[PDB]
Amino acid sequence: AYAKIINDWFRDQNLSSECALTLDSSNSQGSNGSNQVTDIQLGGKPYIANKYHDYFTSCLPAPQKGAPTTLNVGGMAP
Amino acid sequence: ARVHDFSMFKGNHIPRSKIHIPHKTIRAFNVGEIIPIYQTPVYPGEHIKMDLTSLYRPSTFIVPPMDDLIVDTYAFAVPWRIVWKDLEKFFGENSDSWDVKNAPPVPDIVAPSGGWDYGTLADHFGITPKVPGIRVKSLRFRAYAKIINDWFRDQNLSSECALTLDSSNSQGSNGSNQVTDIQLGGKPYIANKYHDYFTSCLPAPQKGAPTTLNVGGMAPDLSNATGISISDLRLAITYQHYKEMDARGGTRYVEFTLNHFGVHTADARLQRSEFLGGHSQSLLVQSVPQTSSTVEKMTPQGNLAAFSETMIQNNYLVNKTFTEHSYIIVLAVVRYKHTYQQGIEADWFRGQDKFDMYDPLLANISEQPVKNREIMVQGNSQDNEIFGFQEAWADLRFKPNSVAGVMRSSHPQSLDYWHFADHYAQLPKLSSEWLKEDYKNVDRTLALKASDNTPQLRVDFMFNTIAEKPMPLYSTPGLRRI
Amino acid sequence: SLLVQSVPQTSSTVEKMTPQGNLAAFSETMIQNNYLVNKTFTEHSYIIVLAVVRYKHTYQQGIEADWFRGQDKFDMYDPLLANISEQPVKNREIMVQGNSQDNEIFGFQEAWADLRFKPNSVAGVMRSSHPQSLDYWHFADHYAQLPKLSS
Amino acid sequence: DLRLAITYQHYKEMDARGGTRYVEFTLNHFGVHTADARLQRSEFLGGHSQ
Amino acid sequence: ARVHDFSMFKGNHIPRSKIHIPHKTIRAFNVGEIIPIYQTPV
Amino acid sequence: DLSNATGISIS
Amino acid sequence: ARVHDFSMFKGNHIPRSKIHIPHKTIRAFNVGEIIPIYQTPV
Amino acid sequence: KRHQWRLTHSARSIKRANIMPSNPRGGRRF
Amino acid sequence: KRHQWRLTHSARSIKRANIMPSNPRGGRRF
Repeated sequence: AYAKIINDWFRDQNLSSECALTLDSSNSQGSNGSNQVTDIQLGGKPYIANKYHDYFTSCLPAPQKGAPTTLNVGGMAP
Repeated sequence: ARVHDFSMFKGNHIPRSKIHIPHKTIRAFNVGEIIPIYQTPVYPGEHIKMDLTSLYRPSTFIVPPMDDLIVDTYAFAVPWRIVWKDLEKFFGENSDSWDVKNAPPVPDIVAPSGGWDYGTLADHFGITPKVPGIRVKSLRFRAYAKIINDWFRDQNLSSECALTLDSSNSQGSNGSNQVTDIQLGGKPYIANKYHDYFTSCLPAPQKGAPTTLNVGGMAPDLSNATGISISDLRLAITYQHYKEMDARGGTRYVEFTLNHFGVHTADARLQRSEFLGGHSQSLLVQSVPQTSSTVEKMTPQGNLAAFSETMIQNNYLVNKTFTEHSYIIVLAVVRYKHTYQQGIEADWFRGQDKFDMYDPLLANISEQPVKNREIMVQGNSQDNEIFGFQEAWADLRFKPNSVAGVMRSSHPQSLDYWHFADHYAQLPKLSSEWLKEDYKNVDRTLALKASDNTPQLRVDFMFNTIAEKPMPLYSTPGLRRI
Repeated sequence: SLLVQSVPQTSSTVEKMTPQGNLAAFSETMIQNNYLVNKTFTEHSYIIVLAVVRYKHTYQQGIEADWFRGQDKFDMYDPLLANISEQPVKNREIMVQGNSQDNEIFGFQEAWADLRFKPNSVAGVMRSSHPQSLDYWHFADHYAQLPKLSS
Repeated sequence: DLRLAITYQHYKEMDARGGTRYVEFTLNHFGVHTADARLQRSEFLGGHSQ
Repeated sequence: ARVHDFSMFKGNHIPRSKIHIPHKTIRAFNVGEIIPIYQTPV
Repeated sequence: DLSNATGISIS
Repeated sequence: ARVHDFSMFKGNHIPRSKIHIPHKTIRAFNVGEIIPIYQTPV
Repeated sequence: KRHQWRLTHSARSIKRANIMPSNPRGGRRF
Repeated sequence: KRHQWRLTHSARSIKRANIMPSNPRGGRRF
């Protein structure tokens, strides 16, 4: 449930992947690790909040989310 | 006191318009089949307003029947998300960072060999039958099965229709299997017959194993052996109360919450298809006298036949707004109330001693068995064996509908073409197959039988929808922004 | 529109015949046109009055375009793709043959028009291709070959 | 082909600004608030900042 | 016009009460850590 | 036949 | 009673404005001649 | 009081109704 | 409410109308 709340609210979806969340009925193995992805559901070190939105914290990886859109160029010659 | 924290751009401005969409479809099918008569995609934010007009023409009757046919029509909303697990990945929700790389396409279903047959689910969804080699997106076939599982299935006598949530393609089927073939577009699902005395029976007095008090088998005259505590007795009694509550009310999680905690939980929270609206109406039967002269070996002048013509109006069948990608499915089924000619009512067997007779003190005892002799009496050892279970003393609250005399089916010269009453070749068992509606009882009353491959019903459906959609009034090429 | 009066069968059921209670129909309609022409004429001319009888159409051999969407998210409607160019109506929508002609173009319609329209249809024994067919109940089209958009 | 390309760029830019979670997709593309419980997200109850 | 169609028993009667539950916990942690300070089954 | 040659972005 | 029959898109919106156009021309001719002194496309 | 239509076929009459989700004996089924 | 004429053949009704010149998609045709 803790990891679920991080994924729904606290994760930044642009710079990181989501915490591992298992939905199955199998048992799990606890962890002391500080890994912010795999160890959250295992009860390890707490998740670290992202710093508040400002000029630099609001930057994005690319001008769009996807590949940049271009107009086609054919390379054929007789 | 105030600083700059990022906020929403409010986004673009989304166009909106109202659209009148008329639709007309003509169908033919039999009694008991649950037939999709409508489907539409719904994009987020649409408000749908739907009226339906139906015209039912059953096959002509030999005589005007002393029985009724009833139409039920149903509307549902199925989100694409509860049918397919990759819907969010499809619109770009990523487990990893930034954009999604490989998003699977919407899954396909492939036609059977030679195509789908006539009268299958694919046929009424609007897939053209007998056209091999075609493939189609499968999410609406999945949506159909989902509605059966959430609403129309009897959870006690049958398993649920197979429903795949994955992105893999599927292979269409012409089969009549009521479990595996529903999502494959095969023969339609057959509705269960209405609740009555016999259709309401259950497999056991509780849902679970019967609760007992412990008995040890140890021997060294036997030393020790202990006993049972009042505390172990209280546990056992609560376990029996628990399983009996589960039997009465149903064990679906939407049903569990209402029976155990007294709480209504929303269907959309629980990922169930949403019920929109529905209507129920019987059909009209117009009797026709015979004005031709009496001819030898014919019916006499004055004989009565019948035809049936009924116009049903459904206003506000759907009124609502949609917050996510979804399908609207509208369903229709024709059923009748049942009458029983082969059994004997349970009160004819009471009187072994005074405890067989009703008393207020025996008002709260456990569910009691309904004997086979009540549904079908064979005069053999199976009569006193159990058909199913009903609440205690329920036969004093019910009097099943009956037939007597030449009217009943077993008579060598039988009048049973006047009614729909059941007829059994063997002793019925409480099961999934017996609980389904039966088109053959209506079929012996018809001048042209469905066993001769004449459909029992010919219906004309007219749909009028007002759709307020997030589209421009007319879509004219050229863009506002560059 | 024209009126249709249904007639029950009051003769007895005869073997290899329609049963007592069968419905046939006849059609008898009286239409009144007042003020069909009201005007004055400034030159030599002819008045011609014309009449034509037509019906609305229903389509049993195609599959609606939405059953083919979902290659990727840009097949699905979006408000951003509201003002794009006219899009092709595929042959599979008017008649589906299960061959290469299905994805070829029948004609062009405004973008996303299938979301504004639901063509009238027929299913089951009602449709014409069935060996024992009820299509004498309706006017729906039947095509021997793939229709072309043409005169 | 030019109109298609321009709409693809508008689409991906809208996804970058607003976020691509399905709760976020529905608000940016269709202007619609969809409930968290419908979408199987944990529900926000309350909060304070000081 | 009316016939017997099965319906809900309305079930049992469920008890209900109001309960005041106090709780106190003492914690130590650093800046930036998202720390669960409470949990309950509902 | 000419390889590469890229194109022009919407930007 | 109502069904969908295609109709006009109403087309685009056409701009409109008022324009003052002065014009001056100087001519010389004889009596009886029919002389075009102005022309414009409309 | 006596004369009636060509519409009489049975002693029992059935009334039209709006359908609502309900919880009958043994769970929901329509 | 129930009984009606020998005049019912379809679910859809069509309303009589005066014809006017119009400009549908693709030009005028009647």
